[PDB]
Amino acid sequence: SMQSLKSTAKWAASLENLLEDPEGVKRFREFLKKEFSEENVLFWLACEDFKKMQDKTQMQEKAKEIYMTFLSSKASSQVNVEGQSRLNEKILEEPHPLMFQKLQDQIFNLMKYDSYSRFLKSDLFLKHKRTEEEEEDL
Repeated sequence: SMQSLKSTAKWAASLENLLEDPEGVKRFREFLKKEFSEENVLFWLACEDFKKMQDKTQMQEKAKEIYMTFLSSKASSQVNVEGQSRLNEKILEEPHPLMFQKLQDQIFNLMKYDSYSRFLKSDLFLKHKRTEEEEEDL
C-alpha cells in the first residue's frame, strides 16, 4: 500500500476525494470507528448506495433499516444531528430514496465540518496512530 503522503493530501483536499477513494473510506472509517462514529461514515455510504441501487420493497425496509441503525431515537448513540424526533416510523410507512438524500446532503455538510475536525484532530498521518507499525520485510 502506497497510501500515506499523497493519500492524506487527497482526503484533506476534498471530502469527495475521501468518499471516492476506497482507502479513504477505509482508513477514515477505522478512525471514526475506534472513536465511535462509524454510524456517521456508514450512514452516508448506505444512503448513497441506497440512492444508487435497491428494489422497491428492499428499499423501504432499508429506509427504516438505516434510520433505525444510524439515527433512530437512540440507536445506542446516533450522530448529533437532526434525527432524535425527526422522520419517525410514520414517514417510513411511505419512504422514498431521495428523501434520505436530504439528510445525506445535510450530514455531508456536517461531515466536512465535524469529521475533518476529528480526523485532523488525531492525525492518522503517523503510523503510531494509524496502526501499520510493522515493516513488510519478509
